[PDB]
Amino acid sequence: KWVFKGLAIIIRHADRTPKQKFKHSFTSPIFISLLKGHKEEVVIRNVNDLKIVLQALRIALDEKAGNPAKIKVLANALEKKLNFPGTKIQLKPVLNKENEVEKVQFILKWGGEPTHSAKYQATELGEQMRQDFDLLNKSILQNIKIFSSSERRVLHTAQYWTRALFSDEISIRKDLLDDSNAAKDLMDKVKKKLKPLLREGKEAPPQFAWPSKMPEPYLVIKRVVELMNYHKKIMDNNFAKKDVNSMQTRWCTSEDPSLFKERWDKLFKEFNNAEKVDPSKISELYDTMKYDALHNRQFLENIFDPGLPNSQFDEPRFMQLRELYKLAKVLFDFICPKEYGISDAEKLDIGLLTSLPLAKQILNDIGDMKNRETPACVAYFTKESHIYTLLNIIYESGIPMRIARNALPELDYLSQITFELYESTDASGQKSHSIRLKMSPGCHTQDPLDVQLDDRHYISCIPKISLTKHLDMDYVQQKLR
Ligand SMILES: [Zn+2]
Repeated sequence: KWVFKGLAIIIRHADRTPKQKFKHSFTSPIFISLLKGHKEEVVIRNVNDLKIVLQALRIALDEKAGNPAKIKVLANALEKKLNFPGTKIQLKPVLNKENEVEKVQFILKWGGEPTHSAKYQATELGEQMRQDFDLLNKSILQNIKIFSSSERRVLHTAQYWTRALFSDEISIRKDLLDDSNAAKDLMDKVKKKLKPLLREGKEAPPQFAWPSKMPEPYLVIKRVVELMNYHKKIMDNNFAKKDVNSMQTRWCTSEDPSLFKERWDKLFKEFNNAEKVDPSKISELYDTMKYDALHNRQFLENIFDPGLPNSQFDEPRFMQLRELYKLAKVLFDFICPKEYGISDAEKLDIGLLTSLPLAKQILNDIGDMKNRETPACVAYFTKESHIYTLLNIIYESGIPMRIARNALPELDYLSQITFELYESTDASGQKSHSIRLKMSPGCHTQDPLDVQLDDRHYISCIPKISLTKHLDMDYVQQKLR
């Protein structure tokens, strides 16, 4: 009994590669010479300079006086990832009592780029929106307005979505879609509140987005470490016995078995002591699990295959792995939502400091759509943080909800929040108009180890679900402001 009139949709960026960093210190003169005489931190991101550094590793490897083992991994890492935007080196010198550089800290950082699957996710979404729009009212395509944050991965999703939907049509708005240092500090302080939750014997007293079936967070964290120590030994055994270069026929993003080993070697180090697991590193583990389960399932299966008794993770042999996945999901679903505030006031305070501008703009867009007889649509592409915080504003506004905050699925890549505007169709004029809120968790799956994947390593987007029913326009604007 309602005719569509407009949509304000906020969309999260598409799939991206995990951020990764290798750290070690060297004292050999060849390593010190790379500083070019500088006695402070030096950052190298020019591809020309990265090639120069790369050659140094080949020369340093010729001489085993230094640590050749670290040179071997670093050289491959540098050459594979120096071709990627965002790959960088940080050189932190260490000065002795005579202001002489005796050793330099070599930090190689890379990752965080949108995967080759990102274009497909955004492209599919843009086409669907064009399809849906061309069926409701073709004039809406004539009234599309797109914004994006400054981050490359966000604009990347915005660009491909806009191309698929159809002079930069995307208008970068830092004030609305970009992060603020004040709020990120608050999220960090909330992060400091998360450390005790996993330690000692807390029993998630409030909802804390925690499954009732699961034991204490300190018991769950303890079991995960046991599984990690289990699989790392399986990995080592499989490295020692099997041909690792033949465990997967396809490698994307310039990855190879060595870089794969490095990701997990770091994670295994961070997940070898339950009483030391850092809550911020729980989110790190889960992100790597999604990536490999999407882009490196073949290698993942064989490198963690516990062997035969004597093409899928569905075996009692692979039971230790599925439980590890389930336990990681639980911990990720109990930490990440709470990084944006644990208490309603914190969830609210973080909610406003981050998404106060975006919330105002959405109301204005709906105001425009109502006053303008022509339906329209406005899309905002933002990072993951704004989605949670804006969602917090929605819940903390007291608006009647159709779905509980805890019951909401993970806000994965291409997660969407919609403010669909309609008209109240009756037999009397002057329709009262109505607003309906819907959400989509994006390209997310509940069974990463059972989903059938293509060579493109891509997951379809979950359809939107209604957070509310058709609610009075003026009423929805008053609750928010
Ligand atoms: Zn891939």
